[PDB]
Amino acid sequence: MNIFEMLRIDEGLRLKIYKDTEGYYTIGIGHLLTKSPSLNAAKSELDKAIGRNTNGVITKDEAEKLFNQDVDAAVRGILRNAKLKPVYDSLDAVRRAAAINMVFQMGETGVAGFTNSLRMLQQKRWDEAAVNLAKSRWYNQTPNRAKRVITTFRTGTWDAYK
Ligand SMILES: [Ar]
Ligand SMILES: [Ar]
Ligand SMILES: [Ar]
Ligand SMILES: [Cl-]
Ligand SMILES: [Cl-]
Repeated sequence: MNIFEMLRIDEGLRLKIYKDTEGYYTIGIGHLLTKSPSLNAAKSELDKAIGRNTNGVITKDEAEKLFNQDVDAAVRGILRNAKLKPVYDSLDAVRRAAAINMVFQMGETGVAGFTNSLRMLQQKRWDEAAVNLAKSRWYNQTPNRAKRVITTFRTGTWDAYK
């Protein structure tokens, strides 16, 4: 298992514009297109993203390409964030994939706000971090996914995904 297969499991794959768990227009493997309620706006950002008139539908390859760019951007965002980088650098490989997943889902900014959990992670206090991480809107809104990521930080193994 790896970051890609993990996020492919948490996100699914949809080839037509859809709304995500928050009601926002998305496509592919969790590629958010826009926070705007306008379908046209969403279709416009899609065409710009792909480089053609897609009419709201893309192929599997195009979806995978967007996903690769998104995973890459997520990692780079972590490495550029002064609050996240040190945490991430202290982690083992499995736990780093858990940190990437969160950032992918909620943004760098979002993640940078779990101050207390970040410090527990940095300190390798797994169980405590896990309890703190669950005290969040993130966990109350998407609890099955949050539990998989949390267990991943807790144990350092992929069992939640097997
Ligand atoms: Ar992190
Ligand atoms: Ar994180
Ligand atoms: Ar975190
Ligand atoms: Cl893009
Ligand atoms: Cl969920």
